[PDB]
Amino acid sequence: KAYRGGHLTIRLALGGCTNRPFYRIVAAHNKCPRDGRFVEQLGSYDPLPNSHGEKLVALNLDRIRHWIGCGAHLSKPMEKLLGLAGFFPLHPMMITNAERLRRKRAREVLLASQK
Amino acid sequence: KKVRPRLIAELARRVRALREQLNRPRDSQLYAVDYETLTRPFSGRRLPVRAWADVRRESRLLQLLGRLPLFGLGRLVTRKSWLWQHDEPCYWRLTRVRPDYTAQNLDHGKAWGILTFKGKTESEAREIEHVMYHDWRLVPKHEEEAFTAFTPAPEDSLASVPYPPLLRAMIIAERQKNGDTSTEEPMLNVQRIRMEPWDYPAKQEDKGRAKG
Amino acid sequence: FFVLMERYQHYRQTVRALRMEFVSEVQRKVHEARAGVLAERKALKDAAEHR
Amino acid sequence: KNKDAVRRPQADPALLTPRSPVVTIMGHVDHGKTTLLDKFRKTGITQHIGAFLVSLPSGEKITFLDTPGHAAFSAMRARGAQVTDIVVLVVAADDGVMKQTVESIQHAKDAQVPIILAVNKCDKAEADPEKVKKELLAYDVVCEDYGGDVQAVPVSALTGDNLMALAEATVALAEMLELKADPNGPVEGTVIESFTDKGRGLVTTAIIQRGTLRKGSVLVAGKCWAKVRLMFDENGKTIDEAYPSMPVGITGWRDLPSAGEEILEVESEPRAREVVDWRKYEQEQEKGQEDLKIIEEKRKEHKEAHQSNVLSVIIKGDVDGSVEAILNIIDTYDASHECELELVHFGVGDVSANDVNLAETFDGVIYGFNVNAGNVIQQSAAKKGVKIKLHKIIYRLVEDLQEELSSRLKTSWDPG
RNA sequence: AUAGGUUUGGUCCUAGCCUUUCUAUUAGCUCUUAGUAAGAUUACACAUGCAAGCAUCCCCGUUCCAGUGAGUUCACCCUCUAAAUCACCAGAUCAAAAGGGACAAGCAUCAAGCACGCAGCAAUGCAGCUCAAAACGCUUAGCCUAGCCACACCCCCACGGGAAACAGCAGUGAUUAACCUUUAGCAAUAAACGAAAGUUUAACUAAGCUAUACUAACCCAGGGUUGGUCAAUUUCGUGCCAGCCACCGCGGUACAC
Ligand SMILES: Nc1nc2c(ncn2[C@@H]2O[C@H](COP(=O)(O)OP(=O)(O)OP(=O)(O)O)[C@@H](O)[C@H]2O)c(=O)[nH]1
Ligand SMILES: [Mg+2]
Ligand SMILES: [Mg+2]
Ligand SMILES: [Mg+2]
Ligand SMILES: [Mg+2]
Ligand SMILES: [Mg+2]
Ligand SMILES: [Mg+2]
Ligand SMILES: [Mg+2]
Ligand SMILES: [Mg+2]
Ligand SMILES: [Mg+2]
Ligand SMILES: [Mg+2]
Repeated sequence: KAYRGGHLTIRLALGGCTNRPFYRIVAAHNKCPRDGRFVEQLGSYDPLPNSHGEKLVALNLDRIRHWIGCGAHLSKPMEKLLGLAGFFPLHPMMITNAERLRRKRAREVLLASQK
Repeated sequence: KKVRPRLIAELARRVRALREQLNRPRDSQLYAVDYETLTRPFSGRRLPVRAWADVRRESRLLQLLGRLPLFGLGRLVTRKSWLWQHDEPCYWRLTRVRPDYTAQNLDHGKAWGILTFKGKTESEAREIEHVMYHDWRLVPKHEEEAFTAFTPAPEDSLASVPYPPLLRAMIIAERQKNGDTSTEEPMLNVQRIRMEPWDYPAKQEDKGRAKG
Repeated sequence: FFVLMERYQHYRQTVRALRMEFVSEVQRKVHEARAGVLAERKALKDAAEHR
Repeated sequence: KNKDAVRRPQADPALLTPRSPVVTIMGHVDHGKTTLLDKFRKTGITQHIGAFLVSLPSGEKITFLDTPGHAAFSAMRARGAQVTDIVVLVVAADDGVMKQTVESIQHAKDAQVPIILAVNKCDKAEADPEKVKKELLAYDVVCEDYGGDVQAVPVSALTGDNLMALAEATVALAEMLELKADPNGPVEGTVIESFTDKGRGLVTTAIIQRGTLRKGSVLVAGKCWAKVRLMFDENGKTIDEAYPSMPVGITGWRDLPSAGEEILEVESEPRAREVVDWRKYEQEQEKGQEDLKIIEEKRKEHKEAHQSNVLSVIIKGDVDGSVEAILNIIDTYDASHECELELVHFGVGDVSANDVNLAETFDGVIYGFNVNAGNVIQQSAAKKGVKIKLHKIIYRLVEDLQEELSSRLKTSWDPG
């Protein structure tokens, strides 16, 4: 389908079954469907803890670098995954959400102590 | 393989092109605002909530330049948003002006100037963006020296930043593999990157225009 | 709000630097594979073997 | 295993709560019942039994069931009498007690519903309410005038005179009756009419009798079931609830229930489907017994042996009640000897390609009562030689049917 | 195919038909639970509700997602090179228009098409080009499925006209043997927008209905068949009638009804 405009994006395509999410890190044209045609599958991501309490993420770092060079954008979840991986800096929103969680738990603890 | 030619397609395409060209709306129509309901009558689309106060209480660039000889050519024009969001002098030099002559009061138009953002003057003149925006103010001839007298800040910015953990590890491992045993820390140069503030004017030349 | 603005500024600076580096690496790889010593040596070897 | 869903046992005295009254305005043709209803609602033949939830100046709410007065709609009048709990008979003293007036009186007697006489057109000359009461004496409606219980009210629906007294009498009789019903639990009601809207599907205008109806309920009636999809009023505005004695139009009907059928709420869609299957199986057993007797007769005959002027009619109506009325008029045919009348197919809805195909197959005529036939249907009918006859009035349609019967022959059948 | 039944008075050969296997739709009879998957027959007509905003005004998007299969060798390869991304450029990626090649099924009782070619700068000249190795023509079909092509009410197109558009989600009438909710939230991913917190999204997610299927369970089993092919019938009733059969066949006082 001849798309006007658009641009490559490295993003998560949701596969899996109901109640069982699973993501394929695919470098795809942004206008293309979420789970549709993709230029290249750069990795995978299982968001459910496995028997060892792990969320397995596989990042084809070489091709990810090649596509970032070739001019592909990064969706926010992919940016946060890379930030956790240390391939990127931690996302400003990850940091701010961590601080928000710290403040929220602090309020909860303070109220529990008071009551 | 040869298909029946689609003559009507081309006919309609050219006709629509000509109609658009000949009926392109005028700035007076595109940038007209209903101060009572805060909607643009031409399209009937409300303006963002945050801009209501400015629309009600501030004047446009050509609105100011309608009360100046040569339409204020050669004067410095500033913005309320810039004045609020910065301490350094922010203003355009306003080399050229072309008002919207059909306007009842000539308060819409198209301007060209040289920007002085945060006290750094560009090396050329280019078009003024956000002319239709309601946050504008005129720099008076007097007090202009006080306004535009700026003392540059030191340019000591971090030339390099640490690599992200994993990238640094990979770089070091690759170097050791190659054979070098130098312990110099990998660093990421950031001088080639200049972080323009998010309110730096864009290129009105490439900015598009609303259609009819 | 201010802290987040500063964080985003620094983050985008660093990410743009990284993206510049990756773009440079991609360009260098393609440049090499196209017109590098190894590639030209292989081409010349093929031509000489053919002759 | 019997899976039928039956009406819940009579409500407990404690569970009982006051409810509105249900009034049916019966009477013979053109005695101003429609005018009286319009005056009460603050807003020339009736052909539909219409339910309206009116609010009186006292603040009370009363459900009025305006019924047709024509002789044809005896079924509609009987259904209205059965569902309602008060019969405000309307009689024009100038015209006097008539055949349909007596029919309504008998229906009220059967239903065991208090009757209130409203003398209509009392403004006009020759109006003799005393004579009306006297004549009613013969038909057992002993007006309070002649030492009785029935309240007679002189009114002039056109001029709106004494209607306040009529409403006051109705309210007083309602309070005396002390009508109450359980507002909670599974809903119970009766279908007042059913039809097919091109937008809303199969709809049924019903009157709730118990419980409260709400969107998402599962209802069963006859061989039909529904998941209540849209509950609407006379004016179509959606209503979130339908308390007892509330007229409500219910959408979401999988099948079009027969008029007057009981609607009972069940637990779930699977339970409703089980109930419908069981009811269909019961009907199948009954029809199977009938067919078994017929087949046994035929087989005995075969074993012992081993030892034209016909009018085919398709009927399409706007509502099931209208279709039933036309069917009764047809069944009153008695001149089969000179010409036979055959009913190929009856249904509710605009003339459809299936109706046209049946007409073509049986050389039939389509009679559409208050229904349309799109230009596509008209073109197909012209192409296939079918004749569509769209009538908006029952007696006009009956006249046309008689004319066709004579053309086949005048027809000896008198509708009466 | 590991084959079987069937031509005949009988054998052999050829041969069609049917059986056995596996799916899918519909129908009859019947049915307990949980998880998942899939789900109008129709390019016929649509009530109603929603499905595109964002944002300090401009711009950007609403050309995407989503849908249907009417039409149908526009999909794949190469050449060239638009638009878009790579904060600017860089060449890199992506991919249009154009040009070259490849590209469904049947009908030859569709065998001729009728300008379908070439040269010349031009003028103009030559009379050529496709075809029994299937041209031209008719009918049918969405395809080569990480998905792709095509259509977007019809007039191929859509200035113009007919007319007032669900082939977006839910739903409806008609139609067919064929028939899912007129649910909830953007919490996750995707998209749009913004510098950003964030907002929007009938995409999507999580639910609703359906033995259509797979998995698991069930302490309440129905359906079909019982002459042979083909697992499996006791006694009655009927008596070439009623009836039964996928093929062979049965029923004239029955392991076939
Ligand atoms: N003079 C007079 N006329 C009245 C009065 N009330 C009603 N009418 C008229 O009498 C007629 C009554 O007929 P409707 O009630 O409309 O109809 P109907 O009784 O169903 O009769 P059909 O529909 O023909 O069976 C109408 O013309 C009314 O307007 C009244 O009080 N006085
Ligand atoms: Mg009337
Ligand atoms: Mg079945
Ligand atoms: Mg097709
Ligand atoms: Mg022939
Ligand atoms: Mg349509
Ligand atoms: Mg079109
Ligand atoms: Mg739909
Ligand atoms: Mg339907
Ligand atoms: Mg189905
Ligand atoms: Mg026997």
